[PDB]
Amino acid sequence: MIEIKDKQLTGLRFIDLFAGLGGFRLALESCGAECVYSNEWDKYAQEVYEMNFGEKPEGDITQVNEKTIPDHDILCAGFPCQAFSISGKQKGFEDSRGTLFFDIARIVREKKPKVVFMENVKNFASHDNGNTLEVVKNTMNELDYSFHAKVLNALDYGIPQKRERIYMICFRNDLNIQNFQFPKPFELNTFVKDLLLPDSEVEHLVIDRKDLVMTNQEIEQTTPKTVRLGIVGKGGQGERIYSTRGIAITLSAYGGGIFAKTGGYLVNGKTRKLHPRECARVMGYPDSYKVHPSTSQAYKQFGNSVVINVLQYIAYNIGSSLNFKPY
DNA sequence: CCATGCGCTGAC
DNA sequence: GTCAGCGCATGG
Ligand SMILES: Nc1ncnc2c1ncn2[C@@H]1O[C@H](CSCC[C@H](N)C(=O)O)[C@@H](O)[C@H]1O
Repeated sequence: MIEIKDKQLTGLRFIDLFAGLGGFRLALESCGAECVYSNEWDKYAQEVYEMNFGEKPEGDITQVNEKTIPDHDILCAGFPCQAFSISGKQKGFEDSRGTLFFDIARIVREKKPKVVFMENVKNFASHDNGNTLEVVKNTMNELDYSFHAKVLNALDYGIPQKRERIYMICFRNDLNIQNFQFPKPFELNTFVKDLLLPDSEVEHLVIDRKDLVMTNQEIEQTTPKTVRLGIVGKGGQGERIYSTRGIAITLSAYGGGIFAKTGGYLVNGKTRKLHPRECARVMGYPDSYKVHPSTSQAYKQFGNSVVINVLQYIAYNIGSSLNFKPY
């Protein structure tokens, strides 16, 4: 993450829904805001959140009375993507997991915060020929909010990971905000090779497979693109090997293969997967965030999370526009 | 719970 | 053609 000097959101309040690791919370506090409610139902994620933050989130959002929820200015939410991802079966609103959106709509109708901040995957902008996206725009409008949505790639905001996601910012109409803008892109100056741990700490992750088929040569100079070097097996998800002189592929939560969830990389002569701490870094997490003791649960957790740095750039802009009140 | 082999979709 | 994906489905 990046350090913010102008704490533009001092004094405002927010809630962390579908918390996971608390990425939306690290980002929003670096700007001065206060968290007054969190919700997340997974046992293991509740263990890490409490360990880093010291409070335990409520559970199941579907059986919580929206009238118990504390007053708040900003509502934050990265909802489940499985029923929208380009990796699954694409069932959408018909899926038991693809309806969580209407629970946010319930909370919003009763509490009416100043701002609504949501995140989801790339395919969500196109799914169902764009109808799925239009159901969200039209609902937020009916509730009396404006609607801003864009796809941003992390490699354009300083982190070397090819992660494309859709971000949705919404403002209540009596505030008359007319100058919100998405942050502007810049050049990448950090590559995968600059974030790895010493060879003595990742030796147990080294993999010597005999069906290794190198299909490209190691590159000489750094490039802000994923450069594939080889394959194992048939070369499906989890069997592709990449160069450390470029950028990392998207981490996932339920992925498989011999190099499950992180991808394989050619490091100092041998192919291996990424360590949890290295996963933290490619997502923008500080070295002081304490990871879960179960390696398995940690990989899953970083797979479902958001890149802190990108959230930090967006939150400053939300603040700049809210603080512009001339005579 | 944990690991690993898929086999299809989308955006060029 | 070419390549990448906050995943699915079965085994102990
Ligand atoms: N019904 C529900 N009630 C509470 N939490 C739920 C839920 N349904 C799904 N979740 C949680 O929804 C989360 C979505 S991904 C959240 C990641 C978060 N943005 C980050 O910074 O970590 C998952 O962790 C899942 O465990």
